[PDB]
Amino acid sequence: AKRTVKMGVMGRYGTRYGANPRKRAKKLEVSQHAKHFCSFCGKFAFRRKAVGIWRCDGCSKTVAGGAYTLSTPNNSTVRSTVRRLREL
Amino acid sequence: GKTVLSCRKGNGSVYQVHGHKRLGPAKLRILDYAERHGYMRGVVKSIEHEAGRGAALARVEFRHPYKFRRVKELMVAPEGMFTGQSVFCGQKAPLAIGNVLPLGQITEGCIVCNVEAKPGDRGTLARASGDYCIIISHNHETGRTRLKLPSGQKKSVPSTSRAMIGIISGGGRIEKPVLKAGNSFYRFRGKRNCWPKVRGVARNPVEHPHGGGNHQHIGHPSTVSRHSPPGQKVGLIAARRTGRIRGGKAVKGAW
Amino acid sequence: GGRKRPVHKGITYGKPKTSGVLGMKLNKNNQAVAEQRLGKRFGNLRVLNSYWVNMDSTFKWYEVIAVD
RNA sequence: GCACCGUCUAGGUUGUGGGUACCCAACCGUGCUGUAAACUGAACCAACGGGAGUUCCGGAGUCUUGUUUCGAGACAUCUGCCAGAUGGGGAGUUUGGCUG
RNA sequence: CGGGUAAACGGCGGGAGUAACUAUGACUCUCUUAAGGUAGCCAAAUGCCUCGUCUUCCAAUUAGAGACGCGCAUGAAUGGA
RNA sequence: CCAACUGCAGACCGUACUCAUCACCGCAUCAGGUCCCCAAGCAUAGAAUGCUCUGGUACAUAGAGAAAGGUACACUCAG
RNA sequence: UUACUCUCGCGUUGUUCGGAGCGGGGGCUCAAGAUUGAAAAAUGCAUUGUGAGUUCUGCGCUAAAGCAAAAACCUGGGGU
RNA sequence: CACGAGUUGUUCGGAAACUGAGCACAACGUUAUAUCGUUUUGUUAGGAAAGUGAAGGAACUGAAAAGGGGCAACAGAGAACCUGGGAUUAUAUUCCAAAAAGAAAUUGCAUGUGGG
RNA sequence: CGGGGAAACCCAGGUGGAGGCCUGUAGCGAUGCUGACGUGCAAAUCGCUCGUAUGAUUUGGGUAUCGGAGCGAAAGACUCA
Ligand SMILES: [K+]
Ligand SMILES: [K+]
Ligand SMILES: [K+]
Ligand SMILES: [Mg+2]
Ligand SMILES: [Mg+2]
Ligand SMILES: [Mg+2]
Ligand SMILES: [Mg+2]
Ligand SMILES: [Mg+2]
Ligand SMILES: [Mg+2]
Ligand SMILES: [Mg+2]
Ligand SMILES: [Mg+2]
Ligand SMILES: [Mg+2]
Ligand SMILES: [Mg+2]
Ligand SMILES: [Mg+2]
Ligand SMILES: [Mg+2]
Ligand SMILES: [Mg+2]
Ligand SMILES: [Mg+2]
Ligand SMILES: [Mg+2]
Ligand SMILES: [Mg+2]
Ligand SMILES: [Mg+2]
Ligand SMILES: [Mg+2]
Ligand SMILES: [Mg+2]
Ligand SMILES: [Mg+2]
Ligand SMILES: [Mg+2]
Ligand SMILES: [Mg+2]
Ligand SMILES: [Mg+2]
Ligand SMILES: [Mg+2]
Ligand SMILES: [Mg+2]
Ligand SMILES: [Mg+2]
Ligand SMILES: [Mg+2]
Ligand SMILES: [Mg+2]
Ligand SMILES: [Mg+2]
Ligand SMILES: [Mg+2]
Ligand SMILES: [Mg+2]
Ligand SMILES: [Mg+2]
Ligand SMILES: [Mg+2]
Ligand SMILES: [Mg+2]
Ligand SMILES: [Mg+2]
Ligand SMILES: [Mg+2]
Ligand SMILES: [Mg+2]
Ligand SMILES: [Mg+2]
Ligand SMILES: [Mg+2]
Ligand code: NA
Ligand code: NA
Ligand code: NA
Ligand SMILES: [Zn+2]
Repeated sequence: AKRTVKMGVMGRYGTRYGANPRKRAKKLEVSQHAKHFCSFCGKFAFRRKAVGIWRCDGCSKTVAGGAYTLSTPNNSTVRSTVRRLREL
Repeated sequence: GKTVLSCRKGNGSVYQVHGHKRLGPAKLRILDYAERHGYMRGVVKSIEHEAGRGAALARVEFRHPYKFRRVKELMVAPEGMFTGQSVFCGQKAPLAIGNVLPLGQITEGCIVCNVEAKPGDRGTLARASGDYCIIISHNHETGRTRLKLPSGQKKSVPSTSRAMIGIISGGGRIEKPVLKAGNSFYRFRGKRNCWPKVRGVARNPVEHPHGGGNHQHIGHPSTVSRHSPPGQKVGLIAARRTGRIRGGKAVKGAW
Repeated sequence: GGRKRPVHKGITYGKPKTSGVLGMKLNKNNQAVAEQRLGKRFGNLRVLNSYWVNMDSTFKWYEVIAVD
């Protein structure tokens, strides 16, 4: 059965640090422990080691990007801009 | 009275950098003949974390231009760099993420990082995680380039200065609340002896200008002159304004 | 230049008459200072005399005669 | 006014094995043999040619009114000396008498 | 000299008249400030008078709790609830 | 030159004892303080607590002995 | 190797693995053990089977915290 | 208290011979005055700090290679030995003598044997 | 892994071992008795009781910062009674 109603992984904090601060940290906590898609190879096997460092279980490849997610939204825009300027 | 803590920190002593675990300074390649006239190609070998720094570092291997040996460089890694990637540095390098080009060869409106303030300085601007600079315009007659800095200010630099294409990796660090005193303890362990902080009004008059009184209060305005001597220049130093900011926030810094 | 009194942080004690830090002058001239420097450095020689040779904004230069 | 210092150049224009496919001269260019999204190879102590066994040249251009190079620049915290403001950051000292 | 700035140091009012029993004043005049204490809260660890007044708790309570407010001298990051 | 074999030679300093309710600091053989290693049986959840084989010890001024009043890691009391 | 064709299969106490090659047959190699002997009975004192504990070892390797360096030694690439 | 005795190492610990937080000789600068400062972010000093591989005909002579000389860990790195003894009054992985009670490992230099 | 649902999803049983989590030794401290002692065992100790005990934890050796100064999660605390 389901073990908590609202707080999944923040349940280790008990009743301490306040509802809103716990809520904001939960979104980033879930992201930094999930498995992200690897463009090299084809597997969902990217795991964060340290802040900004991601390693693929299958590829055994290391990529630099994002404190809590593999790719930041600002990075996606920059790649498109650079590609467009190169094609000029 | 006795010496204030801010003045005491200037002696060094127990307030210096904790640098035993650090890998060394991070910098670009040396601006040499090959970089000035052609290009050099290197290979990214590893991506690592350094204590006290939020951005990831990259080790890049090149061939020595004059001798039979290999050269290893430690640089601040832009987002998206991966092991096994090829990096081109020099005048004739193509425009791609991770390459290092002179500013005069980069199209206007581009996003850059690790920018040299002066030619050959090996990178001094836009180095913290998630930061970048924007190219505004070129001046071919004067041979200069205009840049917008992360703080919002605008600066003109010689077009010979180099820059790396992309943004610094590790962005989004400060969006997560810390929630615990121990987390701050571990955060500052890798940096220096500056935490926790004791309020000035909680000290005694012998140590701080704000100390003393039968209530915790400052008895005089906390805005102090630019000409105040050390030991008196505490509080809000040479403030142009105070209070909550209404409307747009102005750009900080000098004229 | 003039002599700066070597007290910690420019703080003097006692009567106000002895409180100057920057406006005092040494009671001995630079030619004698130069001769004494050379004599203390090279102990196997005997100093005889000296003379002014050149001068600029920061430095003065003297030539010192010594015998063995 | 004329001589001398005082000259060179990449590139562009005009059925299997072993080989050939130039030279013009002039302008452009300015020291150029490699890449033009990327995803982990190697490269050192000369091959060869020419002039008189062993040299000396070329391969690997020559020259220096001389600055290691880049950015500023006779301004400038750049040096020293005079002068004026500010200055509890700091030092020294004082903070009367009579008095149910 | 002339501008800006309070999450800078800080500050944030008095007099009389007035409704079909009386009482009280929604209302109207008057002197005045840089501005005249807003939302809230209270005899509170902040109320002199004071063991304030009403209710509850006990056989009996200068104690406790809940209310009321002209608050000697409550009050908003000198942070209020 | 390389492999076993064989022959000869292997220098200097430390080494007793203690590590604590008597060997160190506290004026002292002071109920204070002082880092590390090995850790048996039964009860029991057990490195709690109680008792025990091996090892260690009987060293702390003692004898006689129901005053009042005391101290106690000693108790009990009708309504 | 039509292994995942239409509920695919192997495996741990456990948070997973496979056309970038699962499972089955046959092999190569590493780590920790077991067994046979020399030592070794010539010594010591006057026996070989199960359960419980035990960090050597193996199970390959919270974090805005990601876990020292060098001497010495080993192997290779070239050359002789 | 008095007199007389007792501590045995190729392998145990240290040093010879590592580096760390760090120290500060030389060098340079400063100070009336060195008894002051700099001296590991690959690293001294306006800074000429390298003294021998091979050679070449048996001692000489000189190519190469940037960044002077040291110290700081008896719990980090490193480190070739084990049992038995009837062997003391007191020492022992340190003593035991030809049947070393005995069995090993390792360093330096030489001599055969075999191979090249 | 069982049940329900057109779908989004919902209900139930196991496994696992997180936390500046809780009871509690060693350790690190010091709330009350305003206990003992108060020419002491002691120029700050003793007994019971008590706080915490995987962390902002405790501890050995080495090393760095001092007297018009050093250091201080701030008591004018500490710098060989
Ligand atoms: K601190
Ligand atoms: K004050
Ligand atoms: K106070
Ligand atoms: Mg430092
Ligand atoms: Mg205080
Ligand atoms: Mg003061
Ligand atoms: Mg306050
Ligand atoms: Mg003041
Ligand atoms: Mg002077
Ligand atoms: Mg004086
Ligand atoms: Mg002199
Ligand atoms: Mg110049
Ligand atoms: Mg004063
Ligand atoms: Mg009000
Ligand atoms: Mg009130
Ligand atoms: Mg009562
Ligand atoms: Mg009340
Ligand atoms: Mg306000
Ligand atoms: Mg107040
Ligand atoms: Mg002994
Ligand atoms: Mg002991
Ligand atoms: Mg005793
Ligand atoms: Mg004792
Ligand atoms: Mg039982
Ligand atoms: Mg016990
Ligand atoms: Mg027990
Ligand atoms: Mg006694
Ligand atoms: Mg006895
Ligand atoms: Mg009695
Ligand atoms: Mg009774
Ligand atoms: Mg299958
Ligand atoms: Mg004696
Ligand atoms: Mg004797
Ligand atoms: Mg330094
Ligand atoms: Mg060091
Ligand atoms: Mg050195
Ligand atoms: Mg050791
Ligand atoms: Mg040894
Ligand atoms: Mg003994
Ligand atoms: Mg607890
Ligand atoms: Mg008492
Ligand atoms: Mg006080
Ligand atoms: Na380091
Ligand atoms: Na003075
Ligand atoms: Na638990
Ligand atoms: Zn991958």
